Amino acid sequence: SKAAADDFKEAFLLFDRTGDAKITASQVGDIARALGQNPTNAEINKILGNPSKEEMNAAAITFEEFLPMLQAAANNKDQGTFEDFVEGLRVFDKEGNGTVMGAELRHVLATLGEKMTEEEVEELMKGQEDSNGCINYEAFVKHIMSV
Amino acid sequence: SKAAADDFKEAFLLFDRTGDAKITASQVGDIARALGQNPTNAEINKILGNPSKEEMNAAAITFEEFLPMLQAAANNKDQGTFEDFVEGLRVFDKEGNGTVMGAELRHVLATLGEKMTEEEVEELMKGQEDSNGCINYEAFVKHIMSV
Amino acid sequence: KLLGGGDVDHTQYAFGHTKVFFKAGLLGLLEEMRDDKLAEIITATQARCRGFLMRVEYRAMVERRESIFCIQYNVRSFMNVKHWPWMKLFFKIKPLLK
Amino acid sequence: FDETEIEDFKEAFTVIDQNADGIIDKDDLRETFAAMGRLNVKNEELDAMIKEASGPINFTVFLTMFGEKLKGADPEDVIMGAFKVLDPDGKGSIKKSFLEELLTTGGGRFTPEEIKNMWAAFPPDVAGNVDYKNICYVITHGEDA
Amino acid sequence: FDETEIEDFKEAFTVIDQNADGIIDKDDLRETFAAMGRLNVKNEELDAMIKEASGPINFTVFLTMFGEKLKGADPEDVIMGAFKVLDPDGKGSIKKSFLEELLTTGGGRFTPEEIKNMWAAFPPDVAGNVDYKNICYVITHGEDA
Repeated sequence: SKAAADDFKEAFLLFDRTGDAKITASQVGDIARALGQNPTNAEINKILGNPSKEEMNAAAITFEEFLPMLQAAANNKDQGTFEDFVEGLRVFDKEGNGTVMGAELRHVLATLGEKMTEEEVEELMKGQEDSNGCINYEAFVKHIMSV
Repeated sequence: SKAAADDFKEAFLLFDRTGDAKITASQVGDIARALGQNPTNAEINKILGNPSKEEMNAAAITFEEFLPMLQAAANNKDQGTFEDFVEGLRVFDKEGNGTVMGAELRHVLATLGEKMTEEEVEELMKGQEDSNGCINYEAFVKHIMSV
Repeated sequence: KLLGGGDVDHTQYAFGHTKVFFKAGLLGLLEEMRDDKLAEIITATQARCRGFLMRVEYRAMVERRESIFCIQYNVRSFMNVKHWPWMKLFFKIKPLLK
Repeated sequence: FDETEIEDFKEAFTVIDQNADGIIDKDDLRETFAAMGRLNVKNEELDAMIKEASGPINFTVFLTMFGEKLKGADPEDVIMGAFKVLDPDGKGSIKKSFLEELLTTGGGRFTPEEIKNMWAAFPPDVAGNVDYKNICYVITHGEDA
Repeated sequence: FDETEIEDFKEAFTVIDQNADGIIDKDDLRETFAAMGRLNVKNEELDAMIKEASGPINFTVFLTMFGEKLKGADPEDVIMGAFKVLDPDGKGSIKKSFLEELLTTGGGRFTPEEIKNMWAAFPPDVAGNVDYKNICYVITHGEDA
């Protein structure tokens, strides 16, 4: 709305590697996340196809399509409730203390639903899981929502 | 035709070591390749013999024979299709990734058909094959068609 | 692995646990046709290679161009010099230096 | 001529010019040879060294005389550069017949007869093309080390 | 610009300004090159160095010209700082493919083509990303050491 945030246009100049002021359709998922929006990858996929837009063939972009797609994704930020994120992992391990065994969270984050690479899974556990093999998800989900 | 390319005559002065403006019949194969023509060595051999020309005895040349032999070889450049070069090596190794094991390509290029020396085989693999012993022929055939 | 080479019909045969199977005189006929067809396919694929093979030789020959010269001239010097008073002198003396 | 090689010739010029006036005369040649152990150095050897110059041996006349005799002189690091390109896998001294074929077949300076003279004081390994490195030493500083 | 780097440029300014008046003219450039061994230094090379300035080469004009060409110049201790963070376990030179992937995937300055130029004079180890340290040397002081 501007509140006209012109820093979204300045961040589009940091993600366009050619400097022509266009951003390919394959970068739009990760740049919506870097502007403070977490649409799921199936949602980013649907919307695209919904608009008869094929992410399979070469793509370019213009700021005039990327701005309204970020504004259509911005209504879905009401789905980001931290009660359900901590209660999900509280149902994932027994006893009254928030600890996932290391390999349980790593294999679930790579193979269940939207596949996260094991390189990204190791980069999200690095520091929050110590050598006991127990990830405290009270501080883990706190630090994941700090970015 | 000239398009009269007079640089073919200037390249004949770079390959004639005596400066008399003649190039021996044994150099004509490699100089057709250096002018942008890839006739196979049996083809260069046949044509020669076809014309009752013996590459076994001393030979000289004149520009007036080398020009029409380069123009007779220039029609055969329609045989250089890169689909069949990459599909040849794709049938040469299993799995869905373009990698020949090092020694498979080296022994096939030296002993199968027109014998390439192992010195030339090592000079064609140098840089494209790393220490894993796997030659990626997608980039290997790309760089071989860059010259 | 062997059958890898040859301008032969890669059809006409068939392998199995204890032996290869081979056609003649029909399958024999087939192969033959096939054989010719690879000379084509092959003969043409050879060429480029051959071509290309030498094309890399030129890139090396050329690189080498000067490194030789350097080597070339460089030696010659010495052959001339090594017999020169002044140079022997420098030689015995070259060490006392720092 | 790299600048450290010119500083080495300036230090050799100062050790032969024992009068320190900037011009090496025949007395400096004889007194430098006598300080190296040459008690019998003839005057005809000193006259043949001075007969290679058109004037007195000052620093620039000594540099131009050495320049004109060393027109293909190569420092040890550039000779080992070229021998590392001839042995691109490192460590190994290259074969005798490979250096004989590549000297001849590339250039006229690598003709055989000259290759027999290369083997002739540059011993076997050196001559053969197997060792390496001792030949770079004796091309920058002559005689057996 | 750290102050010891500015004192190094003040010492280089005094070695090229052999008249010691504070302004490097074309005669100072030619006499510094002749004292390094350049007897054939053309006047067009001296004119191209003076054509990079809008005025006489005093100490602040030499510092602003070097500042504008070295806008990403990094001292050896900060380059080794960043390479110790890339190899956080110490001692080991980092892999060739790890530096190619991390240069590209983080930044546009680490794009490949540029990575082929990095391997191209920064040799293998350096290029590969295995050794380390020789590249910090040649980024603060160029040419082969």
